[PDB]
Parts: sequence; C-alpha cells; structure tokens
Amino acid sequence: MKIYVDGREVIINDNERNLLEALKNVGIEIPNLCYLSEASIYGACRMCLVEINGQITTSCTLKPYEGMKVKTNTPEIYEMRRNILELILATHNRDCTTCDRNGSCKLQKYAEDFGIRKIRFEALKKEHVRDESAPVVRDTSKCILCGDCVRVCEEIQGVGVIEFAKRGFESVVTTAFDTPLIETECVLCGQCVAYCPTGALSIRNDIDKLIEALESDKIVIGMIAPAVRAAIQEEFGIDEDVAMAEKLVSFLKTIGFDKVFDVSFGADLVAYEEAHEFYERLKKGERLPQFTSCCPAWVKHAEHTYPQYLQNLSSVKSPQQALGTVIKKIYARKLGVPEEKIFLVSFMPCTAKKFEAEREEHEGIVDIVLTTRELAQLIKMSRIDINRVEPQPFDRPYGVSSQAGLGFGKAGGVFSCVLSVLNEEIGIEKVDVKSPEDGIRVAEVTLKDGTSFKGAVIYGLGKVKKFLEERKDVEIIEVMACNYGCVGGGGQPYPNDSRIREHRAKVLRDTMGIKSLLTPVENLFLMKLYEEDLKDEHTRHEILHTTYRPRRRYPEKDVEILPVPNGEKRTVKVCLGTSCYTKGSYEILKKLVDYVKENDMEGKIEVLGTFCVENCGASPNVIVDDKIIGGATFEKVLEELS
Amino acid sequence: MKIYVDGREVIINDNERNLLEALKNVGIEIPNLCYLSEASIYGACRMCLVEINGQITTSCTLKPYEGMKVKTNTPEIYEMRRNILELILATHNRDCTTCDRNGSCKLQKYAEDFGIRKIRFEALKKEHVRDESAPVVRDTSKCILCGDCVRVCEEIQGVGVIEFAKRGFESVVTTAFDTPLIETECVLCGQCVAYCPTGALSIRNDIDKLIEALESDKIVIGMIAPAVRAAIQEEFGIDEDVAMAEKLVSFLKTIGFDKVFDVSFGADLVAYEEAHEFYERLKKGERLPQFTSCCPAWVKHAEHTYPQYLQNLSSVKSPQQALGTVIKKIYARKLGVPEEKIFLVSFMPCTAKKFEAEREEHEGIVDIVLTTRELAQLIKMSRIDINRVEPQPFDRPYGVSSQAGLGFGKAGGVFSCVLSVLNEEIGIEKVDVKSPEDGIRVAEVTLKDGTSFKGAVIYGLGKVKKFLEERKDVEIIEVMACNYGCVGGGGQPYPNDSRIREHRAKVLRDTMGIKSLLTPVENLFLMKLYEEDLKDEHTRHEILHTTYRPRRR
Amino acid sequence: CGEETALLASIEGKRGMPRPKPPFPAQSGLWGKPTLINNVETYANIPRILRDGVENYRKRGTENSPGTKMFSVAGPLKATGIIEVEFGTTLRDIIYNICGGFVEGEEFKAVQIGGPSGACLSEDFIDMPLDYDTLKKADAMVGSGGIVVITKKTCMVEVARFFLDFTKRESCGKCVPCREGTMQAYNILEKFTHGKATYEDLKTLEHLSKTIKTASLCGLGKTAPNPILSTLKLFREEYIAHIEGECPSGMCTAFKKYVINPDICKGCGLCARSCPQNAITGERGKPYTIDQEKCVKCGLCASKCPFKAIE
Ligand SMILES: Cc1cc2nc3c(=O)[nH]c(=O)nc-3n(C[C@H](O)[C@H](O)[C@H](O)COP(=O)(O)O)c2cc1C
Ligand code: SF4
Ligand code: SF4
Ligand code: SF4
Ligand code: SF4
Ligand code: SF4
Ligand code: SF4
Ligand code: SF4
Ligand code: SF4
Ligand code: SF4
Ligand code: SF4
Ligand code: SF4
Ligand code: FES
Ligand code: FES
Ligand code: FES
Ligand SMILES: [Zn+2]
Repeated sequence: MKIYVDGREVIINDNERNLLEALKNVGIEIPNLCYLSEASIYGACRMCLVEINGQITTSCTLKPYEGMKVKTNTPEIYEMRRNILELILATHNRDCTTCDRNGSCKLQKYAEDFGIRKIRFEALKKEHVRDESAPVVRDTSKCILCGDCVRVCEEIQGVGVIEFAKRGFESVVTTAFDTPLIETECVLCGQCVAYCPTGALSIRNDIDKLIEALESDKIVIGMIAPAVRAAIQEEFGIDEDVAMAEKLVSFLKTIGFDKVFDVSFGADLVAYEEAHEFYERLKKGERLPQFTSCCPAWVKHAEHTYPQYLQNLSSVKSPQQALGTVIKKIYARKLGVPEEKIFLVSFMPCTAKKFEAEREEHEGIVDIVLTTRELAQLIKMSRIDINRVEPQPFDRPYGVSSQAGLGFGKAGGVFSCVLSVLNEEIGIEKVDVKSPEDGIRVAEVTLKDGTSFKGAVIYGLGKVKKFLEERKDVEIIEVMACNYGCVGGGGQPYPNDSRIREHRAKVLRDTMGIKSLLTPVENLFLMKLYEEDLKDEHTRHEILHTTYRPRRRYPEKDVEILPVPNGEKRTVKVCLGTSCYTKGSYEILKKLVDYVKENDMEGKIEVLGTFCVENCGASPNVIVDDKIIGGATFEKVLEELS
Repeated sequence: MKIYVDGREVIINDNERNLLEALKNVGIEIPNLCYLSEASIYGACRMCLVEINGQITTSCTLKPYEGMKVKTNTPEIYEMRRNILELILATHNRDCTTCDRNGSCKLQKYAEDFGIRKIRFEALKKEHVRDESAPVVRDTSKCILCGDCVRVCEEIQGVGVIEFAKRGFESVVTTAFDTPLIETECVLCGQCVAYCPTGALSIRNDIDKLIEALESDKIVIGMIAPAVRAAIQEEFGIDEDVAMAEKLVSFLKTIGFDKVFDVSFGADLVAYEEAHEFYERLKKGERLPQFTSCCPAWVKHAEHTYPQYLQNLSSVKSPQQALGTVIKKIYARKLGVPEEKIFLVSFMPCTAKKFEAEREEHEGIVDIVLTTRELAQLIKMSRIDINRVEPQPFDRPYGVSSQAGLGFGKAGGVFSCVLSVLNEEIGIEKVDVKSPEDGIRVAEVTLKDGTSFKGAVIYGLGKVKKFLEERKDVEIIEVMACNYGCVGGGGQPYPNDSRIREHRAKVLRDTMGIKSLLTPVENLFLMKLYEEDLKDEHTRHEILHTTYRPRRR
Repeated sequence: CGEETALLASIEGKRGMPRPKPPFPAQSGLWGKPTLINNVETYANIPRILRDGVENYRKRGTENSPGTKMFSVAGPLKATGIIEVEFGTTLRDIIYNICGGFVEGEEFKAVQIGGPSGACLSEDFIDMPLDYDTLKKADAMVGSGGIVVITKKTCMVEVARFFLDFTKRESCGKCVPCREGTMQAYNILEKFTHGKATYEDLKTLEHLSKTIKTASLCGLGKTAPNPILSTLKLFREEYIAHIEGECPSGMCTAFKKYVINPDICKGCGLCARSCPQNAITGERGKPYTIDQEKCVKCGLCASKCPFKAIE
C-alpha cells in the first residue's frame, strides 16, 4: 500500500489498523498524547489531526487505503494542536521541579517543543484529590485522564480499585467516594504508577528519613533485593552490568552504611523454610494447595478476596522480613548492641514492600524501604560515576547467597528454589513444565520415593481468579502480583514496559549464571545460622513465621449533620430512608437540630443521620447510643438522651 | 599532586585554582550551581561542600595540596546539599511547562536528581518583577541571583543596564528603578539571555502571530538569515548540514509559506550600496570614519552613547530591512497585489532585529521576526525529521547570493563584502590585516588608483569605547554587538559559549565554500534589480536609506 | 559592612558584598594593596601599651587575655552604661556589683553578650571569668563587647525571632544559605511565636540552623543561627511550651489575641469545656466567636481543637 504524505511517495505496509501506527512504523511521527504506555488506547487526545480530501480528522482512527493523499501539517492543524496543548496545560498542575515525572514526561517535552510560554486560557480550579495515605501517592491535579491506570488496575491486575468518576470538567480518576487508597482493596502493586505517564501517580519518597538516620548515631544496615541490581543500571543510561550489587555496596558504604547485606540470603533462608513446610503439608495432605507469601501484594489480595485460603498461605514471611528479623533479633545480640541502635534500610523494587514493612505483624523490624528509583536518586545526588566505582563484596555473614536465592527476582524464582531444596533433600525424578497461558506455568514433579505433586507459577495478578476457579489439581502455587515477577515491580525505573522487563530478567539470569553454589544448603553461612541460632523450633517459629488476618471494609459513612470530632457524646442517628421518611423522620430531625441549636453548647450531643436500619414498618427509627428505639419522636429521643 | 577522594588514589594537575576544577578535569564531578556559563564565578551556591581535616568547606575556594583526604559525599554533606537545593526551590517559580529553559535547566535537573518531591520550607512571598515591554523578557521569579547576566552586560557588552539591587531576601537583579527595559539604554543584544541559566531572562515568543498569519488569507513570505542556517542543527542534536537552508525552505513551504527568500540577497544589496557610499565619502572625505549600520544593537548603542557619530553611520538600512522594503515595494507591485496582502516573516539569529522591525523608521515592512530557537520550535512541533527532508532552492528572484553576502553571519562579513565590491569596481592592491587584540582587527587597504585607508572590524560591544578613544586613524569601523558576530546572537540556540560560536562560524564558512558566485556584481538578480527598479537615485534613497536620531531619557 | 571584605568594598564606593578569603585583606585589600584592619578599641589599646611596658600592661587581665575590655550594659538594671572591666571578671560581678543589680520587680533569666553573633547565657554561666579562650571552650564568646540582661518577663523564643529578623534584614543576599535560610528560619520562628508551630518545625529549625552555620560564605551567615542554637540548648522547655501551648512568660500572649477563624470552623462543641470564663457562646453548626471581654489568654482552646482554628 503506497500513500502520499505532504506530497511525497511513501510505502507504509500491506495491512495496518490506522494511519498513525502505519506512519510510525515507517518512521513518520505525528504528535499525540494517546500512546503513553502499553495500556494506552487511541481517541482521547485528538492531537493526531491530519487533512484528507479537505476535511481534518484523527489519524489514529483512519484506515489507510491505497493512493490516499494526507497532509500532516497545515496551519489549521498547527493552530488546533497548539490549542489542544494549551487546554491541557491550562488546568494542569505545572510544578515540574517537585514532580516525579520530571525529565521523563511527554507533556513536559511537548510544552517545551510547542514553545508554550503563556497560558491564554484561565487556570480554572477543580475539586482535585491529594491522597498520600499509602506508599502509592495520588495527585489528580497532574492527571491528563488518559485512563491507562484504570485499564492497568482492571484488565491487568484484576483489582479495579480506581475508576473514572463524574463527567465533564469534574471528570477524575479516583477511588470510590474518594476513599484513601490505604483503606481500599488496593494491593499496592504499583503497576498503575509504573504505567502512569504523569506525576499523578507516584511513589512516596522517603530519602529524607534515610539521610536523617545516616546523620544520627545509629548503626545503619542496608540490604539489597535481587531485582534491584538487575534494573538500577537503566537510570544512568548504561547497559547491563553484573557486579552491580557490589559497586552498589561500595557506594552505600561510602555514604555511611555500616553493613550492607544481600536479601538473596534471606531468600535462600525463606526457600529452605518453605520447602520443609510444604513437605510436611504434603506428607500430611492438609492445607493444600499451598500459596507462597513472598509477594506482599498477593498476600493483601488474598486477605481481601480469599479469607478461606488464608490458612493455605505459607506461614514463612517474605525474604525482606525474614532477613530483617534475623538481623534485629540475632545480629544485634552477636554484636552486643541494643536493637534500638540499628536502623534497617531495605532497597526493594516493590511499592508493596513499603506496606509490608509497616504491617502490624512486622512493626519495628524494617525502618524504611526505598525503591530502586530512590536508590538511583541517592546515587545521582553524589554525582559519582557508579560505572567507575570499584565493586566490593557484601558484608558477612548475610552477604553470600545461592543462585536459587538470587532467582527470586523474577517469576518462577521461589518455586525453582523450593524445587532445588527438595531435590537436594529428596531427589526429583523429573519435572514436566506446561504453559497453559502466557503468564501461567504448571510443573509436574515426581520425587524419588514416588510422591508427586503439581506446582503452578502465576505472575501478574488478575490471572489468579480463573486459575483458582477452574484448577484444583495443584498442591503449591506461586503468585507474583507484577508481570515477569519483581523485575517489573512498581518501584522499578521508568519506563517499565514488557521489553524492559524481559531485558531485566535476562540481566538477572546472567547475574545468576556466575554464582558457584547452586542451592541454599550449599550456602554455609545459612547452615551456620541454623546451627547456632535457629536450632530449636520455638525460636525458628518466632523468627521466620507470621500470621495473616482477613480484611473487610468497616465503613459507617453515615450522614454528618452536626458531627463531634471526638469526646464522650450520645451519637444520635436518625433514619433517613423512604419508609421512615414517610412519617415524621425529617421533621423529628429538624426538632433535634433546633434542640441542639438552643441546647447542647458543647459536643455532648451529635445529631447524625443514617440510612435504613432494617426496622421498617415500625415507625420512624432514631438510633441512641447504638440502641434501637422504634416509634421515635422528639420527646422519646429526649428521654432516652436523659 | 597526589590527593585522596573518598579514600582512594586520584591524580590531579599541579597548578589548579581550586579543588573543584581539579576534580572536574580529572573526572570527579561535584554538584554545584555556580559554574553555569562563561561569565560564571564561584562562592555563591555553597553546594560544593567537602570534608577536609574534619571541617566542612567549599571545594571551589579550596587550594589543593599534596596528600589531602577529602570526603566528597557524607551524610552531613548530603543533608546540607539537599537543604540548599530546597531553599532555592522554595522561593523559585516552579512552573517549567511555560519556561524557555525547560529541558536545558540545571536547577530542573538537580530537582529531578535530588528527589525533591515536597518543600517543607514555606513559599515566602517576594516582590517579583515581570517585564514584557521589550523583545528581551524579564522574570525575576525564576532568578537564582547567580549574577552571570550582570557580568555579561557590564564586562562583555559594556552597557551595564542590569545590576543587583536591594539586599538580603529582597536581593533582585533589575534595572535602575525597575524601569522597563525598552525605556533604558539596553541595546537588546540578548547576550544576557544567551548566558542566563534559568527562565529569568527569555526572548519574546511570537509563534502565535505566525500561525495566525499562516491560517489567514495573506501571502506569507519568509526570509532566512545567513547565520540561522549555521546553528539550527544544534536544536535537533544532529550534525551540521551544508544544505540546511534548502531543507528549511522545503519545510516552510510545507507548512504554508508562499515564498521563501535568502537574506543573503539583502546582504549583497546592502554591501553594494554601502561600498558605493563609502567610496564617495573617501573621494570627498566627509563624515569619516564611516560606521556600519547592519547591527541594530550597535545602532541603538550609538544613538544612546555617541550622538555625535549619528551622521557618521551608514545611511543604508540593514539587510533585513533592505530586503523587506524591496519585497513590499517592488515584488508586491510586480505581482499585482496590495502590500497589505503580504505578511513578511523574518528568521534571524538576533533579538535586536525584533526591535529594528518595530522601529518607527521601518514600521510596517517586516511583520514579525522569529529567532533561530522559534524556527526550531516550529520544526519540533511538526515532528518532521528535518534531516530526511528533500532540499529545494530559495524562491526567485531573491533566492541566490554570493559568498560575501552569506558571510554577514559572522564578524567581518560586511567589511569583507564591501572590500570585495571595491575590488570589483575599484581594484585593491594589498590588504594588511592586523589583530591588535581578540575582538579587534585593523586592516590597511590600498586601492589601485588612489590612496589607502584603514578598516577596523570590532565584534563584541564594549571594545568599541576603548577602540574609539585610543584609535583616531581608521576610515571605516565595523561593529558587531555579539562576540563572533551574528553566529553568537542572543536568539541562537542554547547553550552558546565560545566553542559553540566557533563551530557555528566554521559551519558558515563551509556553507560559503560551496557557493559559485563570489561577488555581488556577479549576482545577476541584484544587477537586474538595480537596472529595473532602483535605477533612479531618488528611488534608491527612498528604498535603501534610513535615518537615525539621538536617544536621551 | 563589619565584615572585612565587605568593609573594604564599601570603602571603595561599591556594594558591601563580602567575598571568599583566599586573598586575605592583609595581603590584598583596598584596590589590591595590603590593608591592615582593626577595631577602634585595639587602636586605643596600642598607645596605652607603648606608653607602658609589656609586663606593666599584662599586670591586669589573664595570661591569654591580657588587658581590659570596654563593655556596654543595657537592660533593666539600677545603672546601665559603658563599663571597663579587666579580663577575667565574671558576668555576675558585672551585673550585680558594677551595675548594681536589677530594678525592683525584675529578675535574671539570661544575658546576651555579642548580639546576633554572640550567644545566650543562663544562671549557670553567670559566674564564670570572661576570657576569649574560656568562652570559646564554654560554647560562647566574648562578643564585640555589648551586654544586655534578659529578665523573666521576656520570652527567649521572641529573642531568637528578633535576632533572626535582624539578620534576615541585614543579609547581603550573596550566598544561598544565608539569604534563604535566614528568611526561612525567621518564618519558622514567627510560626513559633504565633502558636502555629509543631515538632516537625523544631526539627526543621535545628537542621536548617546547622546548614546555615556550616555553609554560609561569611561570618554574618555563619553566626546567624547562634541565637537559635544557644536559646534552644538552654530553653528547649520554653520551645516545647510554645509548641504545645502558650508563652510561659506571656510576652508573646501579653500583647496578642485569640480569634476564631470562621473560614475553617464548623461550630462543633469543645472550647467551652475548658474555658473557665465561658468566652465562647457560639452558634451551633456555625462558626464560633471568642469573647475577648473575659479572655484571660489562658490558651486552652488551641491546646485541643481538632480543626485548628484558634488563631
Ligand atoms: C557580621 C559581622 C560584623 C562585624 N562587625 C564588626 C564591627 O562592627 N567592628 C569590628 O571591629 N569588627 C567587626 N567584625 C569583625 C571583622 O569581620 C574582622 O574580624 C575584623 O577585622 C576584626 O578586627 P579586630 O582584629 O580589631 O578585632 C564583624 C564581623 C562580622 C562577620
Ligand atoms: S506531569 Fe509533572 S513533569 Fe509532566 S508537565 Fe506535569 S508537573 Fe511537569
Ligand atoms: S497499586 Fe495496583 S491495585 Fe493499587 S490502584 Fe495501582 S494498579 Fe490498582
Ligand atoms: S492517573 Fe496517570 S495513568 Fe491514570 S488517567 Fe491520570 S495520567 Fe493517566
Ligand atoms: S511481584 Fe515482586 S515487585 Fe510485584 S508486588 Fe510482588 S513482591 Fe512487589
Ligand atoms: S528555570 Fe524554568 S525550567 Fe528551570 S526549574 Fe525554574 S521554571 Fe523550571
Ligand atoms: S540585551 Fe544586552 S544590553 Fe540589554 S540587558 Fe541584556 S546584555 Fe545588557
Ligand atoms: S537573571 Fe539569569 S543570569 Fe541573571 S542572575 Fe538571574 S539567573 Fe543569573
Ligand atoms: S551582531 Fe548580529 S546577532 Fe548580535 S546584535 Fe548585531 S545583528 Fe544581532
Ligand atoms: S553569609 Fe549572608 S552576609 Fe555573608 S555573604 Fe552570604 S548572604 Fe552575604
Ligand atoms: S473546637 Fe475548634 S472547630 Fe470546634 S467550635 Fe471550637 S474553634 Fe470551632
Ligand atoms: S484563651 Fe482561655 S480564657 Fe480565652 S477564650 Fe480561650 S479558654 Fe477562655
Ligand atoms: S492519537 Fe490521540 S486522538 Fe488520535
Ligand atoms: S427506612 Fe428507616 S428502618 Fe428502613
Ligand atoms: S561551586 Fe558554588 S559555592 Fe562552590
Ligand atoms: Zn513566647
């Protein structure tokens, strides 16, 4: 198919969906703000205008036909594109210095290229939302309403906690009822942040806490995640690099870290514990299928969605928490220093690890969790050429790890580590792996004696629902909330598309390749840790095991008429349903409001409104001290209030 | 010199002014906000702190000695650096989308790198000053008070119209009594803009007008300055092309330009006229020394500082105005169209050309003037790969020019072209070029029939005062406000330091090397213009000659 | 202009901007020529030394601080004026014997010895010989020679606020740390004196003070946070009292007032619970009005107001 673009012959392609993609394939770029990530769609920006047969139209929704004359640049199109960009920028929160997309924002680059220097339109005010209650921070004033986060959370993650609300100028992507993200069913996977093209979705930066801790007199101890070393090299515009972890150790020691350890040691320890737990479960044939607990996002998702499977979750805690507890409870004693003196810093690729470190079951173990981007910011502040940094090994005794432990950084890592542990303890006759779908892999494993099981590896949350509904022929399931495992975590460098994730997995595989010891048992420091410290089962359980509790919303969210922020009060709630409204409810409410208008100088009385209390056909209902009255009237609510 | 940095071995040069420079030369980089341009000085940002003998100190004012141990990065230094950056950002006007330094701002890059996502310091209210009266736009809300613009204006340009006022938190770089720039003695050379590291000093953008005109029914005609084609490549991060002007012609035609002309034709015209008038002046020896008037910034500087030399200025208008007048007074007639139907667009490397186009003498000839950065912005808007564009020639009959005409883009262009015209008409025996100093060149020129005369080329405003005071034996003086000529104009792509301007000059020289026509006389379109429309001396005066008046507040 | 480089710049007819000191003024001062700069009292001492013998001059003072020092004493005292005391005289002697104690009804809380660049001293340091070396190894200094006594009816947070206001005004605006940090610290101190402070504000003030002290170009910025540091070290309790209440000395609250901010007041209860005088009498649901007639300025309303509006 040959076409004419601005008057020159161009050969695009045989079959193409739209003119925009065909020209992009050729190498002819049309400015647009729709193609922003892998979860992008076409039709909203309206900036791809082209002229054909006189009339202007969008090129993303125009089918290319042979012998078509298209003019991609006319004064009318320049005027329209600049008008659209000015419209976007008029209501956009233009503070790029404090923005998380500074220097990697398409809107910022367009503002630079389009020479926009004044806002011809009014910076009209919207009812913006600023959610900072969770490690994932929401600021809708920078939102361009592309909708990528909604599609990511629904179609890719399967949670659907963020959606478009309202319409027109008030259109906003938000949670239900503007509920803080921490209180929703959000698993904090950070994939919406990874796909967001602006600063509307960002990670909570905690560098200030790290700096104030380093400046203090405490002993700062750091541990790096396996997937952090496989992606940090992107931020500096350099290629893959094995030994990245050791030069990271050098830099961290230079900035004042007393000890730097490897979370791969914790991964090996967790794999050992999980292998033995799973073997006991198999030999007893109970609490199956088993679920890995290494992914905090999956753990929170199960707590929200599968309260029945919470007993099937692995009791072993994640490598971060396992290694941190080992440090705080064993290494401190070995060093003769109180636990208050140690500041534990975790360098992770995940935004859900920030939540995990703040869990009520892990209180005070990990002090701060810093994502890969935050570590890159730490490196960039110093201005040292990290490439030129001389590597040095991790500190002992938690610095060495096996190839299986470092495999935790990508999908199929913990299952492979558990398989290696089992094979070493009791050989594996053969493993047969199937690929039912893109992100689902099922392995058929037979042990030497003859006891066999089926283990499944699932990466990318949202694929779990169908597999759990239709498949019941497995005994152990590995769930990773992010596609490709932790190499595509929420806290990884941006952009975070699939090609970059596959390259990160390849880098991690190459790093694994240079590991001599192949299984956790070959890790002598780990066997030493069991021999002198985790000898008895009591301490092992108190150190490496945790408990899980169901999550259910507890929303009262009843109408506030005359609320009292706090203090002993009476909290009178008046039913406002249609049945109760049919006779007296609203008029009684007026009586009480006027009563507290003339009386109730202080917050003794809280005139409040509530919806139907499932007591219809029993006269207007008014709640008192969380008690049912029935047949309510001003005198009755008064006497009860007495 | 053996010094230790973060506990290791580093070899620095023996003679270094300060440790920061030495570390930079060897390869170690230390964050700072003092080294920002060629007119930068140290000691203000205080961000280069290092740990020496247990005491924190700045490395830019530290003398390096043998065997010293410096901790370049420490938690205390981390906290101090972040605190300083946050202090700068708290009062800074953090709106990068509408800033000219967006994407090329050091402060923006540090804000990104340092992870500054909030400001615990209150956004204190400052009596900020915004100015839009002149083509050079001022906005003190983006100023980091580095002082580079003040040094540029005083030491380099010799005007000194902007200077530090007030003190403390109220410190501001401004004009005397916050007077609008267009009302001061500022020559609008735009070198302060060329050196400003932030958006505090910017060029007035005029793309909106251009788009309005292109969308209308007017006949939009563009003309490209010789020096624009030698620098536009930098904005696209691609290598210099010798056929960039033709690619620009193609691109402008694509976006709806009826005609595109080469301002080098106007350069040839102006050189011809100026050479003739200067030769007449030599013949009768009146109004000497003659001063070139192709630089509007120099013209304004003369009007402010040298009211006695106004009659000594060449009456020929600059190539932009000469070519624009020719267009709207001859070409419009030969097309049978009214002048108002035409919208003449000028692409220049200069901010003073914007002021010249708006002067009362030339009002209504050049409709709008756009800098090289604005043309680059247009090309970036289109997203068209300019490197892959098919070049085409400039439109006729003002599309060709000689090497000398295209030489105007660099210092010594008008003088060289005038000497070429003389040689063509009145032969030249020998030229003894001398270089008394960096920015001044004096040449002894002897003609075949007659005596000789000294000619001087002075690029960079500020040298003119000393040259004119000391020297009283030259007959023609050529003054360029910007160092290296128009290649270093204030409207050129950023950054533009000495090395960049030298590279631009070499690109222009390579572009000149490929032109077949050598002298304005050879240019046949110019001779046709003179023998068809500019035949009458009265017409020549009313089409190519302008006047000057003194300026006094 | 008290700075040497700024002094020389001002003598030359320019802005009194100090500069880094690789070329110290002793080697290159006015127009690059060697310049000797000294205080008035040093030049006064010179002739006295030459007229006498060296030992005859050392008879009075200390081995490391020989001679005397002319002081100016201000504040509420029976006698305030210029005094001359031999080096080594304690501050208690100056304040009680030479100055004859305090006027009736006035007590001693602290004393400033060097103005903005000096330091705050308490009763513990009142009895201590005045020597350059001793004060240096006491977290203080002799100062230029100005002494002002601070009584119990004045607030030290207000003192630090006043000194930081002066420094903010006097900063030359050359280097980022002094120019910006002094203004930011002054804003924090204003918040403290208006009951708008928090513990995060105190942490910010401390770290900002350290940054200004270390990173400033010249002595003005370097010693700019000295009042903050000294006053914090000696009256952390007063700072806390301002954070979680009112002024212990009433100085901040003596000439101030409490006003309910109707913008963010939804007319909840409280307020009346604590107020002994019942100076509320608001309209339920609507913003409340504080009755200034019977307001003893106890400050309990601000102590507990979930929607902080007790301005
Ligand atoms: C902000 C500031 C103000 C100063 N004011 C004075 C002053 O008023 N008188 C004075 O003698 N020295 C003053 N100094 C000290 C001078 O900077 C410098 O130390 C002086 O040359 C010392 O003089 P001396 O040797 O006689 O003590 C001041 C220093 C600073 C940093
Ligand atoms: S998203 Fe952030 S970087 Fe991009 S334009 Fe908005 S504020 Fe600037
Ligand atoms: S973090 Fe994950 S679950 Fe939470 S809103 Fe974003 S995509 Fe949805
Ligand atoms: S939050 Fe980000 S991803 Fe979601 S609609 Fe807004 S800009 Fe797009
Ligand atoms: S897969 Fe890895 S990066 Fe993603 S949420 Fe789970 S632990 Fe975090
Ligand atoms: S100077 Fe302009 S680009 Fe740089 S930080 Fe300020 S507003 Fe942003
Ligand atoms: S344009 Fe030139 S003369 Fe005007 S302020 Fe800038 S440097 Fe000075
Ligand atoms: S206007 Fe620009 S060059 Fe001048 S002091 Fe401010 S930031 Fe520096
Ligand atoms: S030298 Fe050229 S760029 Fe500079 S002011 Fe003169 S005409 Fe403009
Ligand atoms: S510390 Fe203050 S007074 Fe000293 S140079 Fe810096 S800004 Fe000026
Ligand atoms: S406690 Fe606060 S919000 Fe409630 S009535 Fe008093 S001032 Fe208003
Ligand atoms: S400050 Fe004290 S006396 Fe005044 S209104 Fe409040 S509670 Fe009553
Ligand atoms: S690409 Fe956005 S509407 Fe066509
Ligand atoms: S409507 Fe009131 S109980 Fe149902
Ligand atoms: S480089 Fe700016 S003060 Fe040292
Ligand atoms: Zn007080």
